[PDB]
Amino acid sequence: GPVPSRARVYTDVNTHRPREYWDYESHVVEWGNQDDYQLVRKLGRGKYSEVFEAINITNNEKVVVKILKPVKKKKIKREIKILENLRGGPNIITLADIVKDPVSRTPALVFEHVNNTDFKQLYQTLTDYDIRFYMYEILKALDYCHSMGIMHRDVKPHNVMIDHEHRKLRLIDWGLAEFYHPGQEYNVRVASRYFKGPELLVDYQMYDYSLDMWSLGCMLASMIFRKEPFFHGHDNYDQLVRIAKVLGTEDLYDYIDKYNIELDPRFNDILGRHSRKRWERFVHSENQHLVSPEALDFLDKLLRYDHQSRLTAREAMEHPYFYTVVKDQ
Ligand SMILES: O=C(O)c1cc2cc3ccc4oc(C(=O)O)cc4c3cc2o1
Repeated sequence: GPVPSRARVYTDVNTHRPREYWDYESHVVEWGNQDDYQLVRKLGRGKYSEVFEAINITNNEKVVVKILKPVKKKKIKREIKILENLRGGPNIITLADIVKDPVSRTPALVFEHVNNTDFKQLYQTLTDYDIRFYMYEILKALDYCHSMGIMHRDVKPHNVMIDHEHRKLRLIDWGLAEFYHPGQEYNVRVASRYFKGPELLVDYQMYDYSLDMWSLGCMLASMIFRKEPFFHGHDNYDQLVRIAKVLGTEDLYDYIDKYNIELDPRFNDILGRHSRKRWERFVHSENQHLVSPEALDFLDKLLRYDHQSRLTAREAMEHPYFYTVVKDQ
């Protein structure tokens, strides 16, 4: 049996909320008017939805319509309930409406427009200052959702939408997000490969908000080092090997030993023996202007095998790395 684990913050947020807050299966969807929205341009198709630019004819404002289709039907009410719970929070995408699409016969979520950009397009060209600035903005979103008893579970550049002109950021795509209940076992098949925490990669199910902080660290490493992605696995197994080649195998074994986790024997022929590397290994003439002692220390404190040892969102906002960033107002 593995050793149990609990979040060290916001542990019992949901246990003290009304049933209707986290019992998303019981949620009753309020439907708006589908005729308010005219689709203009198809923007993307994910595994679980199609995304359209549209216009709201009631106000002639541009909007984004996400037509849900998921193979897991429960995710519908889960995403809706989460978005309604977090509506108005700092840097959280605002669900503006929910309509029944006439063609698909499924719910369509209507969001505020975030003109026009992630970020995976910009985040490799940002200045040092801008990296710090945007990291702090993402932290505001993550502390908010965590404090509300929700983990995002899919933090990656594509889910961070940035309007660089107004220096505005939104965390999007809450389709994988879940309510944190102490002791609950969760599905390890979440997040995108390069952003998956070691807990997912070693099949440890009792994870928490701290999963998002690993993903954030992967983002930070890619930005300051100009290496996209930072941990570049060819599959979920090689993903752990790539991590171990940086953080070392001794700390990995210490982590799995702490929680009495047994590695998939698949790793015996592939993991090898790796020392922990000093972060300076990844610094070179082309990224050095983005690296500082503060950045490296901050990164070191996010990219920890032990999910319990990582900085929380709040602690991360306290870090010296953010001292140079102008606080509003
Ligand atoms: O130009 C583009 O390709 C483009 C622009 C664009 C704007 C978006 C604004 C809000 C969103 O919320 C979600 C969500 O999944 O909640 C996805 C999106 C979303 C996806 C997008 O793709």
